[PDB]
Amino acid sequence: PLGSGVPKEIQLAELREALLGIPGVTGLHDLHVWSITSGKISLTSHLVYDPALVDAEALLGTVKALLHDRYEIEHSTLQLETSAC
Amino acid sequence: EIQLAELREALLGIPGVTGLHDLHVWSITSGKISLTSHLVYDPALVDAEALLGTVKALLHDRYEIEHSTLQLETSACA
Ligand SMILES: [Zn+2]
Ligand SMILES: [Zn+2]
Ligand SMILES: [Zn+2]
Ligand SMILES: [Zn+2]
Ligand SMILES: [Zn+2]
Repeated sequence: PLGSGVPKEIQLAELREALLGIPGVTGLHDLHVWSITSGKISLTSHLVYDPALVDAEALLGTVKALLHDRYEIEHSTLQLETSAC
Repeated sequence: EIQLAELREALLGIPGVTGLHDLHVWSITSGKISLTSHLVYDPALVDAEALLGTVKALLHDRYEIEHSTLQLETSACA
């Protein structure tokens, strides 16, 4: 849903909602989405989660699946934390 | 570039796989690589769904193949 070419801020807005919509996720900041080559899209982000609701390793698996299966993102780096920076 | 001989060995090297035929590997000009194949397996040794998962992982993680169609069968085609 980010399409070919430079991702728009309104497509990133929908990507933010998708990540914030995952059970256990409380927060989201320092989102980076860019294209290195034609087609390939990379993502880095900080994710704030409730450790009482979801396990870190489990949440990481759920986010990787969403980013890969929906957005076709192979190359991602996600910092999971219990409180925002 | 993919070595098909080495790809065949990799698939035949998976525990439970007894046979391999009708292998198709081709590239569209965007670079994306597709694969179709018939895979003969021993149902006493491995579960179909489990084997399918193992083959998809190999094709994705080693060969960067997203687009694949694999026919799992307990005996080879005539
Ligand atoms: Zn940043
Ligand atoms: Zn992939
Ligand atoms: Zn942070
Ligand atoms: Zn054929
Ligand atoms: Zn066959």
